[PDB]
Amino acid sequence: RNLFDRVLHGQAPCFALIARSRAMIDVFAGAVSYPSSLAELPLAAPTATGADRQELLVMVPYRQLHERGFKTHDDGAPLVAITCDEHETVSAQLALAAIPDADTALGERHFDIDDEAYAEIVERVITDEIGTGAGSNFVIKRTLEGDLDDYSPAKALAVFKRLMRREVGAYWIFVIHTGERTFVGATPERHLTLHEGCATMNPISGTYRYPQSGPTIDGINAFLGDRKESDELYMVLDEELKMMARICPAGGQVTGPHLREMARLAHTEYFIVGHTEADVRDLLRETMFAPTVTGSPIESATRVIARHERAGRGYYSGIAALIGRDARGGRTLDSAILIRTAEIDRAGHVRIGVGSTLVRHSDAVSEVMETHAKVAALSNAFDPPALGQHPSVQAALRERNEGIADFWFRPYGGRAELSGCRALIVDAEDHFTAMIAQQLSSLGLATEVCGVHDAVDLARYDVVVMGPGPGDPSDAGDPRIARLYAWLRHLIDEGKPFMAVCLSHQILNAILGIPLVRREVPNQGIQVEIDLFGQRERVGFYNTYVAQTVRDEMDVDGVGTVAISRDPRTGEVHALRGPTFSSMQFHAESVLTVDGPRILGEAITHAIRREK
Amino acid sequence: RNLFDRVLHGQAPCFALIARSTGSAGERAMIDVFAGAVSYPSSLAELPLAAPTATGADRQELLVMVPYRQLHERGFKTHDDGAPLVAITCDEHETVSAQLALAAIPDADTALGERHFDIDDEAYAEIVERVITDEIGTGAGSNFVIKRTLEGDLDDYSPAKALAVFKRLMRREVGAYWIFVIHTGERTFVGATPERHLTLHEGCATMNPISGTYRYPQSGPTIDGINAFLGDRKESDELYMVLDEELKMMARICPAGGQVTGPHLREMARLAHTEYFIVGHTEADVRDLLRETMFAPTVTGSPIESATRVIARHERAGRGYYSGIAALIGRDARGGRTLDSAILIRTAEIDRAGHVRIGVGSTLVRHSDAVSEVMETHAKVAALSNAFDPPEAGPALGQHPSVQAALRERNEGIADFWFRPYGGRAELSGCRALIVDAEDHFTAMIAQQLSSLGLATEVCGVHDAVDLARYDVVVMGPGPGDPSDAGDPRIARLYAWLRHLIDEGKPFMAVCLSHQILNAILGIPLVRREVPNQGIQVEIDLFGQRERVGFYNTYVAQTVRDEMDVDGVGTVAISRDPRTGEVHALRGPTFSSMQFHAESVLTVDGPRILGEAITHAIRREK
Ligand SMILES: [Mg+2]
Ligand SMILES: [Mg+2]
Repeated sequence: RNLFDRVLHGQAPCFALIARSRAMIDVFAGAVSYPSSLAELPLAAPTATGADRQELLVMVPYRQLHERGFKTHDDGAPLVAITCDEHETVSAQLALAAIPDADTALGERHFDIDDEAYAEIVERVITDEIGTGAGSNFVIKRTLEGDLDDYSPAKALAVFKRLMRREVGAYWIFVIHTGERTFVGATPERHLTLHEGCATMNPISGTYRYPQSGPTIDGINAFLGDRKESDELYMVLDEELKMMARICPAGGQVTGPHLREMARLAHTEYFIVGHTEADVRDLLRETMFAPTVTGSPIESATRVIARHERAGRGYYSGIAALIGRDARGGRTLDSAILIRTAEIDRAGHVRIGVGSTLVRHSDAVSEVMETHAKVAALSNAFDPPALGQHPSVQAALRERNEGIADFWFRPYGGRAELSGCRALIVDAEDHFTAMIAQQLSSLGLATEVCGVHDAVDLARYDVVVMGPGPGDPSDAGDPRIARLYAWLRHLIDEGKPFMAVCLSHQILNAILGIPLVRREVPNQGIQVEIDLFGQRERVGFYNTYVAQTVRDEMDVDGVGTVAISRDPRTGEVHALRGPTFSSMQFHAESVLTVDGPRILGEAITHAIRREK
Repeated sequence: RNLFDRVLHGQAPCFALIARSTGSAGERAMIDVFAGAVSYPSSLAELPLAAPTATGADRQELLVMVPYRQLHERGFKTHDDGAPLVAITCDEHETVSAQLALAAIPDADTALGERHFDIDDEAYAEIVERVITDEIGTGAGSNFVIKRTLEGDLDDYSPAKALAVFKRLMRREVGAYWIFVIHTGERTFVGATPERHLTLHEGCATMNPISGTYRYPQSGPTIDGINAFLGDRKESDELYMVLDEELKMMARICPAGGQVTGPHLREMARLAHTEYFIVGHTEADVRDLLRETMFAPTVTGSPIESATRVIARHERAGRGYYSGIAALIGRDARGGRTLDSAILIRTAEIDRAGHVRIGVGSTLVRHSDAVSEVMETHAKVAALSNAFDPPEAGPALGQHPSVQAALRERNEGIADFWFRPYGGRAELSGCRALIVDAEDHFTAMIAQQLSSLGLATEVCGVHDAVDLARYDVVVMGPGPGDPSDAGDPRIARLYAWLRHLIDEGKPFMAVCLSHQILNAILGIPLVRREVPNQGIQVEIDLFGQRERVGFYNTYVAQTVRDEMDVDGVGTVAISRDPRTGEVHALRGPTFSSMQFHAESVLTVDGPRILGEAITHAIRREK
């Protein structure tokens, strides 16, 4: 059982998961202590083991600034040091799949200082501090607050998980649990890195708030052309250059700037690199805390912060530092600024600090909106933010079943005059015939299906049904179509009761001397209200060619008088009723036909009229 | 999870991963993982199927891929492209948790090279118009599907790459009936199909006619869009037609016929479909059921036999497995026949070469509009296509040339010094300077720049006690606060320093706060700027020379005078804004001062300007 599994099952009372820079997660565990100063951090003498090794994970709280002679609201937040007794790496994707989900909804979720209040403080800082020469820029914290129910670290694991899957452009994504306090966050900004004497800082400032609909090229350009935003960045550049001038004898060298893209916002940024050989404790002490989260000049910024924030800061604007050794015993520092981070206590009470760099041309409502944008990804990580399930859609779907065939919706189990009658169904290459058989069956007929070329004894049946099919009914050069002409001529001649459907209805019309025409707009898969021998019916059509006539009755040699149901406007024929037969252009069997079985029954009843 | 890891390391040459729909509401997704031997029967009659057996548990026997060509078993015409009936014996079968599996699947470049449709949009539209006019319009039938093929080439193709596409598909696509990758040795299938072909469980047969397509806007689906779609006559007719056609098929395989339920909206990642279900009862042999249901009308047309005729007339190419069936054949715990089958649409066939074929069509009806049907094919292929070539993989907003340019502009016309390599970067050459810090570490930046000019430097605090004989120039630093606030102990102390320097004739350069105090000492008035100059670059006239300099100040000295005589000092020259009287710099007999920060990243040519300040301050020294 690796360390990460032990962390997952609560076997590690003190641990850290840190996703830095397959993406890998660093997994740490060991002993907690709370030393009294940065001087007293438990660091051993130098040793090179032949590989990189982390020694201490340290959380520096805002109050630590006492070590620099600066005033803070002292809230007792300890300097935390966790000895990296164990350290493994696990694949980010694998880890996340192992992490169980959890309800991490924030209860009684609100800011300690609301928008109107925060806006008044912003204005005050601009007028009374920047406007009286206290400095050029300042960051004033406020705190998003909430309560997790049944809090345990597993819930922090769940938030870490969503953060990893949803947030982008972070420098560190992490969850650090010390025993009494849990930190979860996705910070964009390193505090200070140190590798082989090369120190790096990352002054970040300037913020583009993504619209709900997503970032745009126009939005970004307008931001990159905003004087306020540009000045903001140069100011923290300058401030961080002072810091680098202090810890690095030859000073810093700027590179950049870059656009850091995150999930809800984008930032502008520069990098500063320089050389230093100072002790890591000194470097930490002397860089408390980045100007991007305090202000400038720094000592005056702490004064200003104390004047306008009634509460202490906890770890907000503080540092999480990984202190370690390279293969050859050289000092290494990877540290990040504790912003975009939640502090959770044993009770489940969640504090998320957030501020903004206030400048002489800051607009207060924007800075308010900027704080919302900054907490947005973390906040979503706690409380993540259907068309089918919409009542308009549910309604429109239900409408599809109104005014179509009831039969086909009835349970295939439970669904006189004709009961007992034997029918033969002749298939013209369209399995609509199988549907015709089922419906005739439901009327009490016994039924049998065969093909057009098959040789059949026509004494075993009371009524013959001439089925539908593809093609042009005028096409006697199609052997199948010619074959159907033969069948119908034979049925008519013999006086055998029959019902012709669609293609065969058409053929019958030709045989009786009624013209066939092609419809310009075909009637292929359409339900139509028609007068069927004096009764409104709604029926399904699947035809392109149609019989056309001006006559409502026609007298035909070798047959007798045939009644014709037609459209009076167009002359299009829907059905024939002859002395010994009936026919339909439409498909009674179709889902598009209403009361198909009734209609077929009336068709059959009529066809067998001279029998009795 | 050993069958899966073996699949992962090349140790199952023939396998399938199939993510099926079964799973109860509040359960992890699971993936079925199969492996065994490939065979190629000559017919459905001859599928390698054993006599009935029961083990007390469900068991899969065969995974079968039925190609379009197989329609010859029904006497229907087909362009014969040799696509074989493929049967894979389910020798091994395990299930893995989808999330764990997917995490284990390595990513890969699966970009499709030389990506194109074999029949382009204009061409395809002409074929669509033709079918409507010449087929539907001459009584061949009511509706028809005509295939075209999205084509491309995977580089360095191996099945790992197929696993990668399957992975993204699992992550991105929704509303699929099966999401799968099937690898036979010689051919690989990857897809996300929405449509079962036929299921069979305890004699209960089910089909799922789907047709009608709402294409999601690039912006995302809307309620209005859906309603407009659900009210479209073309689309609702389309679905009723395909319903009728599947009812016929069910009437043939089920003695008592089929029973309709629905309709429903199936929501996918890029589109939504309307759908019905039909259920019924049958006891036919699975081979007979597969044979008689070749192939769904939703992907062929109607009437079926005429549809195959129409398809043959308008497609040059054979269909491969497009519109075919992927069938899991098996037994329930007590020996009854089991069938789970899916329609091979929204699927890629990859050959051993890496060449990829994705068949796609649309249901053509009398009121089809040809350009819409073109767009419909794009929407249908869109999820799969994205599984190969994701959108997020494309260039970042940040890499846009307007952004690259605006960032680059931030470095024009500011301090070159701070961008120069740190180690890196006559007349002041020997000179020793003392920098007095007034609570602003701009002093460390002044030190660096002075140093770069050849001065030796030392930084101290305002309250520190020093021997000034050890230095040639003193620099009186900047800091916070109001320069008129002589009741502030720090500010009082700056006044004392400057009085002392002036009185001693000791060369000095005053910066910002100290520049301001020096102005007070010389009798020049101090004011609060209405608009503060805190963090700003400004072009100024500095003793007759245009400079661009960085300001960090709120208060300023003001005067009408360009030069003034001051008692105990001498003649002081003043560089000021001629419009407002704001003082930027002083040049005295023994000193110089600046309101601005020469050392700032906002100042152009800072070191030069410092050098000139220093050069001037020391002008009486020898
Ligand atoms: Mg800002
Ligand atoms: Mg369609």
